[PDB]
Amino acid sequence: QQAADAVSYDDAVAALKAQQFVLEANQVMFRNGQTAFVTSNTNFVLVNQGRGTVQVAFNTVYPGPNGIGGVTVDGTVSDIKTSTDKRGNINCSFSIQGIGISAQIFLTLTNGDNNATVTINPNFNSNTMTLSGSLLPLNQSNIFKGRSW
Amino acid sequence: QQAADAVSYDDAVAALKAQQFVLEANQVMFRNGQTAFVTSNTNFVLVNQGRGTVQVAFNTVYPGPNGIGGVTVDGTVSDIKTSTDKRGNINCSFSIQGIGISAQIFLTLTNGDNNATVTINPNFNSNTMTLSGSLLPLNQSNIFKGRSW
Amino acid sequence: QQAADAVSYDDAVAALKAQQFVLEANQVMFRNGQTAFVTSNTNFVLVNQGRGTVQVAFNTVYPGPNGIGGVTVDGTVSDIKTSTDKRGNINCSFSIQGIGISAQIFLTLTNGDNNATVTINPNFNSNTMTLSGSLLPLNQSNIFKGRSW
Ligand SMILES: [Mg+2]
Ligand SMILES: [Mg+2]
Ligand SMILES: [Mg+2]
Repeated sequence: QQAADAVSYDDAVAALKAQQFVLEANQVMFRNGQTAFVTSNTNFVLVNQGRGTVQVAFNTVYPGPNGIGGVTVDGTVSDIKTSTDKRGNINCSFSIQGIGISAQIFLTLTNGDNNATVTINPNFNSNTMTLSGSLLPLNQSNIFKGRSW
Repeated sequence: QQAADAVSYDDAVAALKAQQFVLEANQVMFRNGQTAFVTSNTNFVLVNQGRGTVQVAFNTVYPGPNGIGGVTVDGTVSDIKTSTDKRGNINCSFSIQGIGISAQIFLTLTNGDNNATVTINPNFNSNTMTLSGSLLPLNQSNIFKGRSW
Repeated sequence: QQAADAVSYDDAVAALKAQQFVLEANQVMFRNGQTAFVTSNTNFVLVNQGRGTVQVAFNTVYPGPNGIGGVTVDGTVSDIKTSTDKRGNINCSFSIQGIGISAQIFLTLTNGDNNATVTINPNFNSNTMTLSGSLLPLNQSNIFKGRSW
């Protein structure tokens, strides 16, 4: 269990370094500390060298306008910034630019496992969405492998 | 320890399904990620079939107006919405309607234990309170058992 | 590992009770549930009897104005409020008063370890910063020991 997570962490770090990764989200996180589960099939961030896709779509039991949200941006990846601390925690940012729409992305990975948290900020208003899930190399991602891109 | 939590989870799930449960809170959670402890005797959500009671009352060392809060609503339970993911995480919402006052409730339970987080939204303003604690069947709740309702 | 944290907790509690402690922060916490790592050398709260110093300075990969912040206040400690629950969790507040500037501090310590979370609220605007890290007695703090105060 501990060795299984440690290898996943190494794989996640190598995937970030290759710029070939998918964050497959399984929950949305709310400002008050609450969470709700979401489907990974339409909640992910995929980066494959200079191209990327973010898709978010949740319709949850969290009542009211904050419990439903989403965006899709498919295009080019730019402005990659990365920092790693002495413990192996990674903080990374980048933007995905589509046609008439973009999203700014901030991703954090804690040492020891491949759970990562991502904040997605679309360009059209000041609101953002924060999700968490598994950071995977492309070849271990069912999202990546389930279609021809 | 692991088997003790697993049974508590099963008990919590059966209690939600019976609509006979109490969430006994032991902390209040703040938007900035802070917490403060609270007394369970006046910080709970009780549902017993079509009737329910929410009582929240905290007066904490968290400085300023956000560190003190509360509401009491005693009445009928309505609009129950429930969803369960493939991992056994549960997201649930409902309202408690009193006389001239109501509260909308959102409750989440993670698989493997009976710790749950609840957000309480009274009808009179847009503010909300988020607490966490133990989700219990009525017959295991000292809140339920300590008085005749 | 469990006994190592338990002793650290006892040491942290004795340090708070002596009013001789340093919280050495290693991350900043964001309202959306994100975190970013920070350097401890300029991110700490030191209390030594009636005198204290808070220094915060982070310049992180979290994009935009919320990912950079800081304050330094060096002066006197006042208005100490402390509460401890039946489980050994501690919630504490106090202010550090400098010349023309002050900060209100809220610190929480969970039983069983010396990880603590602190919120710092400078007097000049309504914004605040929340960080987490290790709560240490003065004689175990490299911050304290690295200079003559
Ligand atoms: Mg936006
Ligand atoms: Mg309200
Ligand atoms: Mg302030």
